[PDB]
Amino acid sequence: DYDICKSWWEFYACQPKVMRLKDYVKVKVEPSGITCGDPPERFCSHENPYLCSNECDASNPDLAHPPRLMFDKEEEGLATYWQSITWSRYPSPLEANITLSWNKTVELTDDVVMTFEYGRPTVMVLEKSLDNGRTWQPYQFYAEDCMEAFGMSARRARDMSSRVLCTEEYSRWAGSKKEKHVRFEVRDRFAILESAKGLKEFFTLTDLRMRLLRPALGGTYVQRENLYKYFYAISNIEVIGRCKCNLHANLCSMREGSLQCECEHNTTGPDCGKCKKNFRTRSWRAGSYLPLPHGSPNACAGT
Amino acid sequence: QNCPSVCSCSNQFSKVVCTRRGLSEVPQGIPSNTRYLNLMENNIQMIQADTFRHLHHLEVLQLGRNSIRQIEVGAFNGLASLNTLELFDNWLTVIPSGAFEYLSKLRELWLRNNPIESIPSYAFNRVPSLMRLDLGELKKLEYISEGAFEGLFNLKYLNLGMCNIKDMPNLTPLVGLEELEMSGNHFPEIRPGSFHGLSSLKKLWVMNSQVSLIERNAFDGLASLVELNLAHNNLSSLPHDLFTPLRYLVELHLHHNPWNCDCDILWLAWWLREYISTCCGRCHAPMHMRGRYLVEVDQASFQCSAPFIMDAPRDLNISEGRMAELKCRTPPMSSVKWLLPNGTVLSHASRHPRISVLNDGTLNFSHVLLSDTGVYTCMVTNVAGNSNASAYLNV
Ligand SMILES: *[C@@H]1O[C@H](CO)[C@@H](O)[C@H](O)[C@H]1NC(C)=O
Ligand SMILES: *[C@@H]1O[C@H](CO)[C@@H](O)[C@H](O)[C@H]1NC(C)=O
Ligand SMILES: [Ca+2]
Repeated sequence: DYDICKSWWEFYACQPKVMRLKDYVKVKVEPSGITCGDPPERFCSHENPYLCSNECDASNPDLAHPPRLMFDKEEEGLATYWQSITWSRYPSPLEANITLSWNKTVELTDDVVMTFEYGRPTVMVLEKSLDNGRTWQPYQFYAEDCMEAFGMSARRARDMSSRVLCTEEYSRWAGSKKEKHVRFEVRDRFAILESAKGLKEFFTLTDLRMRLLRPALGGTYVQRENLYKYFYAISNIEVIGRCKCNLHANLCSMREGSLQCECEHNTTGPDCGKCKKNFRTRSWRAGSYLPLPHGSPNACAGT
Repeated sequence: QNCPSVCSCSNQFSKVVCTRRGLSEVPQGIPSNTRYLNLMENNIQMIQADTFRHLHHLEVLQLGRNSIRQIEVGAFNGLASLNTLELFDNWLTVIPSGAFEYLSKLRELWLRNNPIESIPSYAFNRVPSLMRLDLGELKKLEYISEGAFEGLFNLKYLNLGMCNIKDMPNLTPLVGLEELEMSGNHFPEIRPGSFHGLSSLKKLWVMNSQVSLIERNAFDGLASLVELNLAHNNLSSLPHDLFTPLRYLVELHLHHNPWNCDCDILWLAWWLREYISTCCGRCHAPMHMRGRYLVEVDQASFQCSAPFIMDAPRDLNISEGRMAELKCRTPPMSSVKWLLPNGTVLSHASRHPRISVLNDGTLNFSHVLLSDTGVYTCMVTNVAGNSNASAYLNV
């Protein structure tokens, strides 16, 4: 829609191509010691408490489950997952914070889909940061019982008007082969050019965080006889979107360890938010979609 | 003597891990010291005869998550120490009954998540040592024989959940079964005949099975019952004195059920306060009780009716060999027992060869004998009180 920056010089507003954001992500798995392997632990099934086939050993590469496995490219049926320790510390809660750091403002275009192995969490939160982790705001609350976990009324993103809500649709126990996804409905929220300030800003972020509070319980309350059944396991976190270049770039690449806009229209900075050094006669203006189809470039100019 | 190239051994030499490889066949040089062998996440399609013939110390054989379609007769030969055989997540359409030949020390057989089409008669009979059997997630299962679980004298755990079972299989030969997992099937009604011959049963799980009604005296035969899970179903009430003959029942899962909190739950609300907080869930009806936990439901603010015998049994004059009925129309949730002239008491659970108590309370005879003469009393009980009504049966 808005791909070409320059032609024939004549300038137009431009956006970078939609990327698979998990390819350029930095991970923070808090607290220290939550990841399985040190010491080694044997995991049991909720469907069969005696079926304890899988083990996690950090010393062995075949048995290890590091955080990086939540973002790697996967072959047909060969799923790789990050796994947490068993709920051996019960009644003390089994809590984990998975932080997705990009060090760059990224705009979401599709649903944030989290793929869990052997059970989705009973209680979890999805949060976003626009200032590299300084301030945090919630996207959506996930609970089996929304009123018991957060004291919020269970609402569906499907039944919404032109808001932070708690959903129960991604927390129920349906086995280890069925219902593996927890998703943030980006496309449905957008479905409700627009010059609204908060609209584009809502899907914009530098970081994403998953506050995993309570694991899969297998349909019922916790049975103290076998705590090796309770854990977290994430095979994939699919984040789909593009770079925020303020309609001044069509390419976003890895520069100095993180993503950066390949700035056009005589602009500079990570998000092309400032005028370049010799082009500062007019103050920086962000490019606009209006008028269609090319849009206003709003380029920085020199003497 | 040494570790295979496609495998990873351990200092003990006890453990041999051969996971996440493109193996279409089992490695050729597995050491004889091996106690635990891992062969998961591979493309193995067939287990040939005498494959593990020289692994006499092997305790755990992990063949789960593979493409196993055929298992030969002598595939598990020389496995004298084998305790656990994991064959889950394979392409098996038939149970390899011949393959489980001389496995005298086998205690655990996992066959879950397989395209197994049928459980034939006397399957697993060649392994009477078996204590734990997992036949869960059998989506392509079309047939279960009456004698399928025959020969399993020492079985203590059975998992037959997520098999889309519509009617209960014959679990009578499993005389010493202590744990039964039937969750994820389809049983709208739980009958006393459903769990007949399960005297030693301690744990019963019937979750996500669309259970809408539990018949009178259904669990009466389950004397040893310790744990009962009926969570995630369509239950609104439970029959009066359902848990009374269950002297050892201490763990209950009754949550995620649309409980009707009227005079009919009062017996349960008392039972849980005297024998058991987050175990039983909340009232979904009536509107004044909606949201309250059934453990917190107080009988102090309840006005109840004693059992109403709407239709008392009528006197019958019948000839020998004919079918006779003594009706007793009572509220469906009430407790119903019949006092015969000889002095014996019958319930809906009773296995009398001629006289049967139906779920509507009516006493059926099938064929009457000369000895069936006297007074038959319909005894009805509730939380509010009791009611009795007699009838004279002539010839
Ligand atoms: C998760 O993050 C929150 C702040 O958003 C912090 O207060 C909490 O202690 C963290 N929990 C863990 C286990 O790191
Ligand atoms: C049953 O037989 C007795 C006589 O033995 C008679 O008095 C009574 O009315 C009969 N009842 C019915 C329903 O036939
Ligand atoms: Ca992965």
